[PDB]
Amino acid sequence: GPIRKVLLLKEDHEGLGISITGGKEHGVPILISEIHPGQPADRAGGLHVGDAILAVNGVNLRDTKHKEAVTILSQQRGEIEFEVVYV
Amino acid sequence: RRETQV
Repeated sequence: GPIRKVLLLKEDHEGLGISITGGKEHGVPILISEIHPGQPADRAGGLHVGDAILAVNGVNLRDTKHKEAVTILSQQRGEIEFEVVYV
Repeated sequence: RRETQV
């Protein structure tokens, strides 16, 4: 699909509100597998189960291992831009 | 399956 950029806003105590699968070692992009109700991704709208996360706040995730992506995603704070495409 | 909540 077309690339979309979605702005999440999260408070300092919460997670992003997604589950992710995939990554370089699995031969597929980082993929959103769940969007958790009431958490930041859900509140933003515009994200979907099945979206690939190509980048977060300008960090390219297209060639990162799963745990590297988890770590980068976990470090984001406040206003967070996701670059996604529905695969 | 590898899956992580973040």
